[PDB]
Amino acid sequence: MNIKTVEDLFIHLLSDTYSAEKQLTKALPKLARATSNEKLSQAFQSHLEETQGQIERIDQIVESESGIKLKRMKCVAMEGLIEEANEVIESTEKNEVRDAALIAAAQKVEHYEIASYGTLATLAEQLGYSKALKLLKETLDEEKQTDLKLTDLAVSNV
Amino acid sequence: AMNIKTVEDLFIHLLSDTYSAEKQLTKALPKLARATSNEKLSQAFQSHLEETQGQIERIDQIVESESGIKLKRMKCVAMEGLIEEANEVIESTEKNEVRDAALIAAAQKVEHYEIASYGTLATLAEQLGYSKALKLLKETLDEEKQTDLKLTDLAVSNV
Ligand SMILES: [Mg+2]
Ligand SMILES: [Mg+2]
Ligand SMILES: [Mg+2]
Ligand SMILES: [Mg+2]
Repeated sequence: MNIKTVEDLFIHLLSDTYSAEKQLTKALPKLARATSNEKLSQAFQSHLEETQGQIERIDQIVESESGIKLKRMKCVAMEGLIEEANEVIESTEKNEVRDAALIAAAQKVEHYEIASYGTLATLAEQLGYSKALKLLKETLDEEKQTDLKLTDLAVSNV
Repeated sequence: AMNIKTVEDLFIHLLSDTYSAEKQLTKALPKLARATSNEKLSQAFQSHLEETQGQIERIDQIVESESGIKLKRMKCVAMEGLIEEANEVIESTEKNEVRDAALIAAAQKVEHYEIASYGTLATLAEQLGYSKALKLLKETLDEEKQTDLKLTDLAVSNV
């Protein structure tokens, strides 16, 4: 993290979010397998497909602006969120308690992303990145809908 | 490490995690308030501290409201990492609007970690029939969403 300008901050956070999404796609298959509820399992599989589209949006964002260039880095916060989900799996039997706990872990993941994309959209707008702003808002709305979905599942987990 | 056999245990685990997260956050907020030269953001950080104080008191009230809600001493590692990131922001920037932007971002990741946690706690409280916890948790949740919104206002106002 070496950041002097708003443009450097945008690149830094976009690079972070990019790493977070790639990590999350690696983890989602196991989350889908670890759940006993098939509706929740399919929500994890749907969320994987959506995350693929979101990573594609980042590529398009990079293409859209000269001097947007991603840095290779590991998003450590996402790394820890994913490990906490894996600790849930390790600490439970495959039942409705695991399900409740996996939804909770995944909503922290989604909320980390909701924050990140909200910030990215604000900064894109500030920097005059019009195409990027459009694409970032598309992801942000999807992240919000996924979280809502997960809440509906947590509530009908009774 | 964690051991969760029942919905009751899960709720205790997460309540305990959140309680640690809030205590850690109060330790961090004073430095965040000093680290910004923008007065409005500085004020938001001091307001957030006083608000978090009241949120910890709600958790004590939640704990008194139901027997067999007993908190476990644990360190919330996610909040620890989010606070570490805010501190790295301070060391990696000059004291200016760029720092402010980056601190607001770090603080919104904190708020959203708490929005998620409280949303889950309110769900499980309802399921468990902890009526008093439910209203307390919903109150904190509402405040957390307002704080995130105030921070968005400041993010956009940093232009
Ligand atoms: Mg995503
Ligand atoms: Mg997501
Ligand atoms: Mg709080
Ligand atoms: Mg908070």
